[PDB]
Amino acid sequence: GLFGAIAGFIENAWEGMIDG
Repeated sequence: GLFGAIAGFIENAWEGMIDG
């Protein structure tokens, strides 16, 4: 269930690493 929630974290783990 966590590994599936990561996707939700990508919104921060991504957008963050994207800085934009």
